[PDB]
Amino acid sequence: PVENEAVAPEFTNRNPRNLELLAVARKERGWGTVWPSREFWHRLRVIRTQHHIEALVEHRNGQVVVSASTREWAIKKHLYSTRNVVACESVGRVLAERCLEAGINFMVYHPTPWEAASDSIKRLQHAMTEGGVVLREPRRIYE
Amino acid sequence: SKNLGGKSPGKRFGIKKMEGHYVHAGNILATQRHFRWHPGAHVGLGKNKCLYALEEGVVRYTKEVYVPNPSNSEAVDLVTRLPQGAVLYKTFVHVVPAKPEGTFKLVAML
Amino acid sequence: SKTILVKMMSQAGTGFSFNTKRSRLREKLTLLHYDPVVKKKVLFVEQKKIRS
Amino acid sequence: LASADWIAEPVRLKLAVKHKNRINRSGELILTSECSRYQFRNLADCLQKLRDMIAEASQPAKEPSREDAELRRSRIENMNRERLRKKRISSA
Amino acid sequence: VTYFSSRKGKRKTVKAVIYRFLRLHSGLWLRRKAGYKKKLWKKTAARKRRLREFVFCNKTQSKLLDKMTTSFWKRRNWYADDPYQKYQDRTNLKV
Amino acid sequence: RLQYLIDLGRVDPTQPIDLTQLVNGRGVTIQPSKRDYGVQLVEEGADTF
Amino acid sequence: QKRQAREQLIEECMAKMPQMIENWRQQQQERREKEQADKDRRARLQAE
Amino acid sequence: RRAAPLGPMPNEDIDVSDLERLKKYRSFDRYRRRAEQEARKPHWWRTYREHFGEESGPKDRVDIGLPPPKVSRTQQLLERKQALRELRANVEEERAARLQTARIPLEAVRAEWERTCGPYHKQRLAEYCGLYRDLFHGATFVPRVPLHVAYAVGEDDLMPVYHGNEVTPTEAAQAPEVTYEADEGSLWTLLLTNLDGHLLEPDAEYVHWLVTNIPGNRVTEGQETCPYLPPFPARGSGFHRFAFLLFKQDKRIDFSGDTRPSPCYQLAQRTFHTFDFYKKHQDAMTPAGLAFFQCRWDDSVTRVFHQLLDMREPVFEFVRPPPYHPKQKRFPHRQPLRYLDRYRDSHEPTYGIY
RNA sequence: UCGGAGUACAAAAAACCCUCCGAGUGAUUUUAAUCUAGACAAACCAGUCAAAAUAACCAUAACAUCACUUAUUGAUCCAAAAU
Ligand SMILES: [Mg+2]
Ligand SMILES: [Mg+2]
Ligand SMILES: [Mg+2]
Ligand SMILES: [Mg+2]
Ligand SMILES: [Mg+2]
Ligand SMILES: [Mg+2]
Repeated sequence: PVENEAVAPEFTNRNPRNLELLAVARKERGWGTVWPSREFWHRLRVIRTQHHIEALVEHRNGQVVVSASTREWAIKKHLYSTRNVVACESVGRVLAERCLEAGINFMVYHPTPWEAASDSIKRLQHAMTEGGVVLREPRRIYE
Repeated sequence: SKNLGGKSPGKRFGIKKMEGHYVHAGNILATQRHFRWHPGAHVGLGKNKCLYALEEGVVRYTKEVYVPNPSNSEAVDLVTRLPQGAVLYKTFVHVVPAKPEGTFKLVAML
Repeated sequence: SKTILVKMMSQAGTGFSFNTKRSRLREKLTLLHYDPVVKKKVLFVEQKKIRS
Repeated sequence: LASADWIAEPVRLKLAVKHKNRINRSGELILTSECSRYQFRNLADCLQKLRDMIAEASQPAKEPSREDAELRRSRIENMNRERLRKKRISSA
Repeated sequence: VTYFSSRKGKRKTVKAVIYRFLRLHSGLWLRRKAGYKKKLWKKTAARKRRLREFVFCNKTQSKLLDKMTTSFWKRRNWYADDPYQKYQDRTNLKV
Repeated sequence: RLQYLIDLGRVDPTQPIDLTQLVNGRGVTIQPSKRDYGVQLVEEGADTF
Repeated sequence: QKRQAREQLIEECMAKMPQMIENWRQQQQERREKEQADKDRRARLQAE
Repeated sequence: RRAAPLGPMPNEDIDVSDLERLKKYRSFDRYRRRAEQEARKPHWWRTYREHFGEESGPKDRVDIGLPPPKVSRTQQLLERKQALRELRANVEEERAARLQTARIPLEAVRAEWERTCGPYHKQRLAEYCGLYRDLFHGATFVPRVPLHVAYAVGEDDLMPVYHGNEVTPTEAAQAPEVTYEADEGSLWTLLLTNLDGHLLEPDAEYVHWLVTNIPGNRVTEGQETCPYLPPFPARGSGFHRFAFLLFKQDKRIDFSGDTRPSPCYQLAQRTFHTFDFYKKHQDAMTPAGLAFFQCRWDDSVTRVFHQLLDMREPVFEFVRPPPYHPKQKRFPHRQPLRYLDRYRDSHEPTYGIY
């Protein structure tokens, strides 16, 4: 036979993103007595410090994947008055572009009910939606 | 006499599975009356506050921090009344997964 | 104060009767239930009185 | 499939259009039944599924409606690769 | 239970066994849950499903039913369109 | 069971075969007072018949 | 005939359904508004 | 019985007495910050971090990379300060910040990101996606130089390849362009490799492209070692990762053992170990550039399998383990009638003697 | 007859004509479906949970809530309803 045709019957895929992009990876279901719910692959984390605005995309391991902060000089010479709603818009648009560059298109955002009615977080979600990142991750296959 | 109704059998509330025990999906890990063990990773919660394993694997018991639901008014009020150096700690039940999610097998060569 | 047990029949044309406790001094009851033969959200009315 | 002379030419090309995942490198369409223990029932299932494939490719009114529940991820990721696709610099 | 009858001298059976029990050919006995027709408005949906479920009988009950049942009901039966015909036999029993 | 009876010569295919010659070849036993109505063909040996 | 009568009753009662739903919802809404307006009128009369 | 704790209690630092004098936080967000700060410390009791795969915890990362650029901190700080003062000096900036209508040039933001912290961000994406784990194991590098890969679909359509992107093989059927800024004083090596997709060996990787001794920016004028090959994932197992690595080499090095022929379609010949290959020439090459993309199966994979490599195309399937069942009991007690259906082999009536 | 606390101090169980609280239901709408892995508990009868899978609705939308929530309840047969 042809030498090249030899193949293992079981294929080993060492990429950790394969199961997540195929949506058959294990989410960490449970908890419920604590908050936020840890059932996600990627989570949007918005820290609104009295000076700066810092957004993160976190995996369930606790590692940070991509972050957009106003502590960065690259944004910092481009915006004015680091605290604003406009600063939150800059953070949201920059992180949406970085998520498109990093290939992550789905995440779970779990805001506090007083942060949900805020002006900056609502239009930051608007900038994330217009940026092309769809929140509220798809359901697991055979969950 | 004066005191009546003191006869009632136990509800058998307690701990069922220990650390190191191998469980499958759906096994009740513990049952409880008030919140004594909290559910952690891969451990579900039934409406009678029982803890049941969501995935097949090994049970672990762990101490971590308590960050309650903001919709729970008494809990968030207890958070508000804590001093600045204090953090809440509670115990949790987890199931580390043993089996992988799946495997890739060659079904047909075309 | 006493309650009454009332039988509720479907308005989707299919026969389905389910029993509900309702307070005696209240009026005739009308709810929105689920019919497992129509698989739709069906308006139900109070039809008969069974148990006190 | 190319020498299957009991079907018309548009049906023959449409079976290659839709069912190319079942086509062997030598042009062989391969169909497989597993369900029943009885191979007579397996062959009857094979001919029933073959009639299902032929009828579909033979009907010009088939619009091929696709379910969205398994394709929302594909549509969103298709639009999202089309976002980075949009830059226009001539090459090669 | 009449172990020796006065007319025929045979072993009789109790019809209260037959009127509510079903015997499979593996020795297993099938029965209904108690109270499935009583107070449906008061019980939950999961409890209603649990009472609507068929259940099996264990060893001591199954031997009691076999002792109170004559040998007519332990025969092999081939009914037309029997739903329990698929459940008559036992398979993959490694004991 | 039918192919076993025919291959062992309990019943023959040269003569038309019915429940009478099946009972005569002892392939099936019918108890009418147990309210059997006859013999049903079942498809266990359809591949090797 | 029984099956066709059942199907005709099902389709006849399903052709009248959303208008019945909206009429019952509107009736309950005006009941709530009437109770709330009666309480507001009683409060406005008792405040003076 | 009481035992002694092995280390400090969490709440033993604050004083129990005189609770009114101790300052309180009144914010659930302040508790969220404090608890997420507390959860990251290595406590002496059993933790979630110990049990749920922290990937060996603290790891001594061996750095195999270019030196970081030496930029004067005081001069950098003063020029940033003066730029900020001239930015707050304007009144129209105040107007645009107040009236919720202001836009930023995201292209210039991307350029300054690529110059400033893009290396560290691409390093943490490579650490997250496990590029270092399956190529250099514990060794890691900072992707110092900017690197741009682009695929020419047609006349004007040009599909970029950034870190962690997703490119269909129809876009990647042809050879890409590679852009990076360098003067003519150094030598470069570009290597596109498929980390997952080897059929026989799970620990090995494929070469999809390799060019060596690149004079500066000009990739085409460099000597061609291994031909470009289109991406071929499996139909079942999707999302293979393809990585472009750029190495800076000082001397001009020629390979007699790593040279691949002109058509070179044999996957036995196309078998790579990047660890051993960097072990062979550690003294010359230092990795400086990296860009990797995910890639799934499409219809264009079939022609690469059949016409180019002369293959019957393998098709895989994601098969879950069978569901667990207990040991079957002879007399089940309080169990449904469907309990026999769990242990029934096939749903076909079998007659042993009838 | 059923539940809560101590007796029974730390998994479960554990009695007395032992000491104290109760329960034989109210209020509101969020009117709370079908199917099926695996379990707790138990002499039996009973009782409890329940992931996945369908349908309903944000178009990838299943815990009725509160009153210490735990108890708020009754087996066959037989009667009336009639699906
Ligand atoms: Mg007691
Ligand atoms: Mg007792
Ligand atoms: Mg017989
Ligand atoms: Mg500085
Ligand atoms: Mg037990
Ligand atoms: Mg479910």
